Amino acid sequence: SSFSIYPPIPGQENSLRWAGKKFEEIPIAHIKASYNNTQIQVVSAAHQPLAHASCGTEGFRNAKKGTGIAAQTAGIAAAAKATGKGVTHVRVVVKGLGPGRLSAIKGLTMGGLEVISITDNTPIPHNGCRPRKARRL
Amino acid sequence: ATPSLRGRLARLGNPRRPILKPNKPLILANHVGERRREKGEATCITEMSVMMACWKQNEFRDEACRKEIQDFFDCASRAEAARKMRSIQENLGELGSLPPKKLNKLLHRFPNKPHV
Amino acid sequence: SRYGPEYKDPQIDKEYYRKPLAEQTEEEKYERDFKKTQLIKAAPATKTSSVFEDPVISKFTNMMMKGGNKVLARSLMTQTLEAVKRKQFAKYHAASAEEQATIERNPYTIFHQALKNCEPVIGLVPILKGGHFYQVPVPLADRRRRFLAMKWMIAECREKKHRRVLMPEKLSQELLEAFHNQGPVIKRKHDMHKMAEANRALAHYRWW
Amino acid sequence: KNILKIRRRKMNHHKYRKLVKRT
Amino acid sequence: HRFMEPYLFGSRLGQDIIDLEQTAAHLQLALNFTAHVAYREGIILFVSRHRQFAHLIETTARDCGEYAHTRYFKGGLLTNAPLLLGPGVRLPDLII
Amino acid sequence: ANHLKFIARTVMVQEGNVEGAYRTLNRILTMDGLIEDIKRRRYYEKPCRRRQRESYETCRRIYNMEMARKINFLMRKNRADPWQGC
Amino acid sequence: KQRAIQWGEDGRPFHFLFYTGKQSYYSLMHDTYGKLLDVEKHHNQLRAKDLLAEKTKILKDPIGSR
RNA sequence: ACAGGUUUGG
RNA sequence: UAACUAAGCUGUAAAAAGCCCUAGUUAAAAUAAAAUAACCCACGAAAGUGACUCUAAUAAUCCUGACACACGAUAGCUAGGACCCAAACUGGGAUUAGAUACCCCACUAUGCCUAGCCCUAAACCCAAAUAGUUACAUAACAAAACUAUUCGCCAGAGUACUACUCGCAACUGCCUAAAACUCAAAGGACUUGGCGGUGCUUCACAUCCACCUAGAGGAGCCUGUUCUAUAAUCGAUAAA
RNA sequence: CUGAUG
Ligand SMILES: [Mg+2]
Ligand SMILES: [Mg+2]
Ligand SMILES: [Mg+2]
Ligand SMILES: [Mg+2]
Ligand SMILES: [Mg+2]
Ligand SMILES: [Mg+2]
Ligand SMILES: [Mg+2]
Ligand SMILES: [Mg+2]
Ligand SMILES: [Mg+2]
Ligand SMILES: [Mg+2]
Ligand SMILES: [Mg+2]
Ligand SMILES: [Mg+2]
Ligand SMILES: [Mg+2]
Ligand SMILES: [Mg+2]
Ligand SMILES: [Mg+2]
Ligand SMILES: [Mg+2]
Ligand SMILES: [Mg+2]
Ligand SMILES: [Mg+2]
Ligand SMILES: [Mg+2]
Ligand SMILES: [Mg+2]
Ligand SMILES: [Mg+2]
Ligand SMILES: [Mg+2]
Ligand SMILES: [Mg+2]
Ligand SMILES: [Mg+2]
Ligand SMILES: [Mg+2]
Ligand SMILES: [Mg+2]
Ligand SMILES: [Mg+2]
Ligand SMILES: [Mg+2]
Ligand SMILES: [Mg+2]
Repeated sequence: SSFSIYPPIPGQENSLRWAGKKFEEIPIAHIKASYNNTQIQVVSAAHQPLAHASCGTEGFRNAKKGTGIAAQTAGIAAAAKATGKGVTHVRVVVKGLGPGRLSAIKGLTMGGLEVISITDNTPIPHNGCRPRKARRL
Repeated sequence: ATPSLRGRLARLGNPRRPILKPNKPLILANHVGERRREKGEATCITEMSVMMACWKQNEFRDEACRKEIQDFFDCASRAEAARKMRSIQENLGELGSLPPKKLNKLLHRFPNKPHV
Repeated sequence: SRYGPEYKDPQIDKEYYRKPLAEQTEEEKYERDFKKTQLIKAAPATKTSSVFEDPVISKFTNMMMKGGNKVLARSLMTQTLEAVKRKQFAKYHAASAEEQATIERNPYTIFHQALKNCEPVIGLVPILKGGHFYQVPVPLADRRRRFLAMKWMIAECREKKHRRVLMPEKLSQELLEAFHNQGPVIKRKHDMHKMAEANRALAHYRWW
Repeated sequence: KNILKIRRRKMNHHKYRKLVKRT
Repeated sequence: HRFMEPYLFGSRLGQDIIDLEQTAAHLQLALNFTAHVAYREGIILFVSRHRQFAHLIETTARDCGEYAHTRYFKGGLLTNAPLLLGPGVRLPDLII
Repeated sequence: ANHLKFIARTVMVQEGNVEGAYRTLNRILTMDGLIEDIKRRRYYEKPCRRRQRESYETCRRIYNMEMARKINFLMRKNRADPWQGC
Repeated sequence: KQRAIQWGEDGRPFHFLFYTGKQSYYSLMHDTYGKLLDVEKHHNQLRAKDLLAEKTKILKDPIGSR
């Protein structure tokens, strides 16, 4: 049982299949987890969006969509709208450190989606644009 | 390893600018800080999952599947016994970790000597 | 509080002493229990060495008793057992020879089986985390489960009956329903199990 | 401590600046 | 300790070595001063706080007829003696 | 952006285990220092505070390392006292 | 009543642990430790000579001795 | 200057 | 800036305001800045400097030494250019009795480059430079106590980083810098209480929760209070 | 979350 946590780079001759497809054909699920909202959007391998569901579109409100239950419901709805189009496996791309980070991830499994690759793509500026000032002066 | 300390503080013999600005004098105290309510994790989660699987599959009845009901109780009893026996075994022994109540008495036997 | 720390619990079982030679491991502790000059508390007025009484029946009568009127709860339990026995005898005499080999008539057995059927498995504990209370599913002890199973039945027979229906008459039907697992106590137990299964995702919040 | 005299000089300089702005 | 440089002979790879010549000279002087006190009926108290030979020191003091002290040394023992020991006591004439 | 996709900060699950893979990915970022870096870059800090934070962290690390070293050096003397009652 | 005379007319204390604060308690501790060392050496000699003629007198359950 | 009084809970 | 998807996005402890030419993904110049390495301590006289490469280059066969000469962070000024992002000011939305503040949104000067000024900092390592010592020696704390040659300062505190002068591309400025008057104090460290709307730990066997029993808040009555009403008691009137 | 004075 030789299992490597490294992703199956297309440059190699590895044979890893999910539902008959290769790792390059598996759809993507972008989960932008901000500090006040968690958006989930499902796109195909050709960068074509399939399903879109956010904590705001789930019927929540200002402080209600910041909790983890809102991200879990958003993930359930996204998984439902994705399975409505016939998808099996997905690659989760997490963006931003928010409270609904793991909730939106487990929401897809609770709504019926198989998570195979969790990629953390968080924007880390190499001292680029100057961010806002500090609070509690 | 331990980071270097030469040429860090502000002294008369140091010709460069001091690098480290200590809030308090870097003297090793004779008593460690008390651990902020060392906690533990739950138990028998995997045994409860396979137990509730019977309820979700057979429509919430215990007469259908039984071993998933007995192993759960066995895990609960073993956890209840380990919560009471280890709470004394680990406080009597010192193989692994130890509370600060003993670290303080261990350090006071061989304290630091700031003077002389 | 009048019993100091040196007072231990009594031992009412006569058979525990009627065979002291048949074993050595039990003799080893019984030969020192008195040689240590250990003081023993007084035998309770509700518990005796009678072979027809049961600690489960005693606990249920104590939980049913309101205030301090003990004879009222005793008579209620007697009437309940009598009604159960007579209804089972009626069902036995109104059945055929095939159902006679399956229908039981033991009131103690029916009561204990009903309690075992109504005994829950896992409960819910409110844990405060992040300023909110979450109902974490937690395994309960045997005494906790039995106490909940008895209290649910007692509360249902107290509040969910009619003024014309008596407590023994209502409990005689509740026990027969709990024996066949078709009663509101089993319904409440299944509701508890469903609410625990719906919250099992919060099991990582428990610390014991 | 020394913040007494520091704040004293601060208040004096602030009053001087306000006087300059007024006149 | 800084006051051991004149009483040390050298250092063999970190471990210091004591000069046994001066050791024996000081030991001769110490034993002479100890014998004279015991001859002149002097109270000799072996004070030594070390939990390895506390039994040996007490046995030596018992066999010598002199007094020993290897337990927790109290604060006002020798100073506040008229309150710790008794009304009027006789302090040890020699401490070892 | 210009680098290849699904290579940097990627963890492959095994047998559909999601929680363990997420904990592994999180430990990766904590050991690499990205979690604290993002939590610090959320709001801009001035160099007057940056130097102070660096000095504080250096002193804290030095003190913790010295305490751990002395604890590991004195752990031998934790055994039962063989000279009790002397 | 109070404590008896500790030192004679010459001033020399009678007991050998008078300068310890508890000339009775510390003497008892010393005698107990001496008997313990003697018993330890006796048991070691017995183990070396392959002789086990003693028993464990610690279980005082039927006696009730505290 | 052979000095003393005077700040402060001290 | 273009293409697909959705009616929502940002926003706080909670909201509102703002934007719905909005939001996510795929691509995308110009400008600003330069993650980890850094637990490193080097360079430079100091301020200062750590995204990469190239050219030039970092004085004194080496004492101290100005009011002379030359530099001198951010902030400010002038002219030209740039403007992603942050933001003085300003306009709104919260909270407060009030908030022209801390909280949220938009936006400007400004932060960015060249040329020319202004020459200020807790410019603090509050410890001057040059060659050394561990001798005597703890006011307190702090970075232990000191030698020989020097440079520049120090005469109670407030008045006072003030006015009057001189000089300065500076003109609400900078350097130098008093006096009248008021008081017998003004100051640094320390010891102990008190306090803290800054912290950490501890347990309560009717106690906080996990939990058990019986009660008040629903009806009437009694009784005691706070109120209206009279010429018509009073005290108590948070745990207590 | 906020709460002024003696
Ligand atoms: Mg400090
Ligand atoms: Mg401290
Ligand atoms: Mg003034
Ligand atoms: Mg004073
Ligand atoms: Mg609005
Ligand atoms: Mg542009
Ligand atoms: Mg950079
Ligand atoms: Mg230098
Ligand atoms: Mg040079
Ligand atoms: Mg020169
Ligand atoms: Mg602009
Ligand atoms: Mg902006
Ligand atoms: Mg405004
Ligand atoms: Mg500028
Ligand atoms: Mg400048
Ligand atoms: Mg500076
Ligand atoms: Mg200065
Ligand atoms: Mg002192
Ligand atoms: Mg000079
Ligand atoms: Mg003056
Ligand atoms: Mg100035
Ligand atoms: Mg001026
Ligand atoms: Mg209570
Ligand atoms: Mg009543
Ligand atoms: Mg009422
Ligand atoms: Mg009333
Ligand atoms: Mg009254
Ligand atoms: Mg009154
Ligand atoms: Mg009064």
